[PDB]
Amino acid sequence: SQRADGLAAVLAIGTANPPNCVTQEEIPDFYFRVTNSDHLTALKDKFKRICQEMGVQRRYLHHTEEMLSAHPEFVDRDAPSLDARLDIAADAVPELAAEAAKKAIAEWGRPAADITHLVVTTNSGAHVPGVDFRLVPLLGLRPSVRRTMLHLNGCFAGCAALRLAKDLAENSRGARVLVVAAELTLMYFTGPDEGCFRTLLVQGLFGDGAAAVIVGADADDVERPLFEIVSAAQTIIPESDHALNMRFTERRLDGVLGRQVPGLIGDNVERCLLDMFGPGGWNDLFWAVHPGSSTIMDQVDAALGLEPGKLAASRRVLSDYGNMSGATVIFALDELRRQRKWPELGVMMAFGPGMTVDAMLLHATS
Amino acid sequence: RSQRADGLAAVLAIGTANPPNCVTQEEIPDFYFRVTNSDHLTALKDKFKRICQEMGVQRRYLHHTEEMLSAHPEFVDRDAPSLDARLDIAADAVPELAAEAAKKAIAEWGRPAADITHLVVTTNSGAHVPGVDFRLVPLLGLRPSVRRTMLHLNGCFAGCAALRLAKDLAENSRGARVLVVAAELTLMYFTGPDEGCFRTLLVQGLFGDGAAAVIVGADADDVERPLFEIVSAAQTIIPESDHALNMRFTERRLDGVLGRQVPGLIGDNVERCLLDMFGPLLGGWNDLFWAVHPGSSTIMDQVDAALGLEPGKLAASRRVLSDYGNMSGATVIFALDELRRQRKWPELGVMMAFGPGMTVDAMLLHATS
Repeated sequence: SQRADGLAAVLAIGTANPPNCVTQEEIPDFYFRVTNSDHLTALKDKFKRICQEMGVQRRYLHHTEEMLSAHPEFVDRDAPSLDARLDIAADAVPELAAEAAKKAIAEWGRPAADITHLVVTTNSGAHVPGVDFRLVPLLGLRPSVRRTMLHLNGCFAGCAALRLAKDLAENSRGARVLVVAAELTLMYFTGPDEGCFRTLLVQGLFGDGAAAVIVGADADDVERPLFEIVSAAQTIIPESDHALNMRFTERRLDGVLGRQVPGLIGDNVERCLLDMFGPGGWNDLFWAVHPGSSTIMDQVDAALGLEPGKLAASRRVLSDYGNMSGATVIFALDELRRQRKWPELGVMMAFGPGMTVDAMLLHATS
Repeated sequence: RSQRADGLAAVLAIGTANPPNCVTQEEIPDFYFRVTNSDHLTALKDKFKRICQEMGVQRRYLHHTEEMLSAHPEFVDRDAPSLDARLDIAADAVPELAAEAAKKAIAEWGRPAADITHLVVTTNSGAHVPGVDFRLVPLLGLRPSVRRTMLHLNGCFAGCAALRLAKDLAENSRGARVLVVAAELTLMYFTGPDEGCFRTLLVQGLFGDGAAAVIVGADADDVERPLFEIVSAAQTIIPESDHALNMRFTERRLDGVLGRQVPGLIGDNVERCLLDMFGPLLGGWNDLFWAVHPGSSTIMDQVDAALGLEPGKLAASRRVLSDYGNMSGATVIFALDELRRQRKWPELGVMMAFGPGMTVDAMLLHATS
C-alpha cells in the first residue's frame, strides 16, 4: 500500500439537532408536567434554582409530550423500559447523525462516496449492525468503507473518536474519515425522586445533538483544512472512577454524577495537559473544551488562568444546546471557527468517566 | 508530523483464556434442560440433541455454573427483566478474564506492560464507562496515559475490526505497541427453551466463553518475534442481508436473530467480498493460509466450497470451533493462534470474520520466519 505524508487535519464540521426546542426558563414546568409531579412543589423548586445556575439557555429534544404519553414506562422510575428506549434510538440516531454528516460533507466539498473510513460514537444505542452500518445507505457511503462502532464511551467520546481518525487518515494516502458523535437524552429520561439530585442535574444540563467531522491529511486544493491534529493523547485522573459512572440498566441509561467532579478536573487539568503534551502561558493557546457545566468551565478557567474569551465558544455551545455528551466538544470547535472569522496552537479536550481526559493539540491554518 | 513506524504492524504475541468450567457437547443437553426446568420437554430436548451433535463443537467453557444459575432464577425466565444482573456479573468477570489473556500475551511478547502505548478492547459482554479497557489499567500495570479504545457490542466480527484499528495505531507511531483484547461471556444470552423460536437452542449448542489478546507493533526489536505482518485490513458489506443476522441489548438479555440464510449468504458472497476488499493487492485461494471465524461447521463448509479450499486450510479454524465453540469476536484470534501452532508454508494468508450487516472484516497477512 501507501501512506499519507502530513498531519491529519479537520476539513469540515457539521452539526444538527432535534426540531423540538425547550428554553431553560420553560424546562421546569415541562419536566414536572410530563412526569406527573406538579404536586411536588418543593422538589420542583429545588429544580428551578438548579437550572438557573447550569449555564444553559435552551436544549433540543427528540422526545416530546406526545412521545412520553405514548410511553408511561419511561416515567415509572422503577419499571423496565430500555427496549422502548432503544427502539426509538435505533431509528432516531441514524437520522440525526446523517443530517449532521451531510452538513459536514457539504462544507467539505466531495461526495459521501469519497469517504474511506467511518468512526461513529454514541451512548444512545446498542445494536449490531449499529449506526455506523445504517449510515451507509442513509449517506451513500461505499460498501467497503472501513467502520468502527463505539457504543457508550461517555462524555469524552468525541475526542476519543477524533483520536482514531488521526491515525486512520495519516496511515493511508488519500484516506478521508467521517467522524460522527450523536446523543439522545431520552436514554436517561425518567421521573424525579425526592432524593436523587442526579436526575435533576441531567434533566437541566443535557441536550440532544449530533456532530460531524471530516478528517484527512494532504488536503487537496479544493479542500479547506481548518485544523491540524498535531498530537492526540489521553490520560487518567488518579482514584476518581467513583465520581463518574455510566451503565445500561433495565430501567434506562443510569450512572453517577459526583459532586467532586468539577473539583477533580479543576485540581488535575493542568497536570493532565503537561503529561500529555509537556514538550508562554495557557492563554497563548486557543480552546475547545467539553463544557461539563459553567462550574466545570469555571474550574478550567481558574486552574489555567484563562482570559474569559478563551472558553467563550465552549460556554456558548453549552448555553445554546446544553450538554450533548461526546458531540458537545465538536460543536465547540465549530463555534470556535465561526467566531474566529488569533493563536495558532490550541487544545481540544473532554473529560468523562475514569476520570478520563482525552485531548488533542491542534494547529489552526488559513 | 511526528515519527511513524517503517514496516507493517505485526503480531508479536497471542494469548487466550477461558472460564474454568468446561462442558462437553454430550453434556450440554442434560445440563441445559436441567437448569432451565424444561427436562419434561422430552421432544424438544431430542431436537436440541441432534442439533448439538452437528454444530462442530465437542466442548465449551462457561463462566455461568449451575450454582450461579440457581442464584439467578431470573435468567431462565424468558419473560423477566434481568439485563442488570447479567451486566453486573460481566462488569467483574470480563476484565478478570481479559487480564488473564492479555497477561499470557504480554508474557509471550517478552516486554513490560509499561511499553504498551495503546489499548483496544472489544466485547458484547459489557456496557459501562469506565469500561473493560479502563479496568485493565490497574490489573495490568499499564501506564495511565495509555491510549484506550473501548468497542462495546460489535458482534462476531469484532476481533478483526479491533485488529484493523491496531494496524494503524501501531504503524502511525514509531515504537507503538498495541494490546488488542476481545472477550465473550455467553451468560448474556442465557435463557430457557422456547417453542416459537429455536434461536436459543442454536446459541446454546454453539457459543462458549473466552478471551484473546494480541500485541501489535511495527519495527520489531531484535528481542521480539514477529509472527504475522498485517499487510492490509479491510471490511465490506453483503447486500440485502441485514435481516438474517442482528443483535441488541434488551431488558431480558442480549437478544437478536440468526437466520437460516446466514451460511448461504457467506458461501455465495465471500469470494466477491475478498476480491473487492483486497482486489489489486491480490491461481487460487488454496495458496493462501487461513484463520477464519468459525460461525459453525456449515459455515466452514460454505467457505471451503466457495473458495475451493482443501480440508487442511480451515483445520485450525474448525479445531477452535471444536475445542471452544463460537466465542464471538475472540474466536478468529484463537484460530490464528491455533494456525501458528499447527505450523510448528504459504507466506500470504487471510484472517477473516463475519457478523451482522452482513459484515466481512478481514486482513491479508504475511507469515514471517
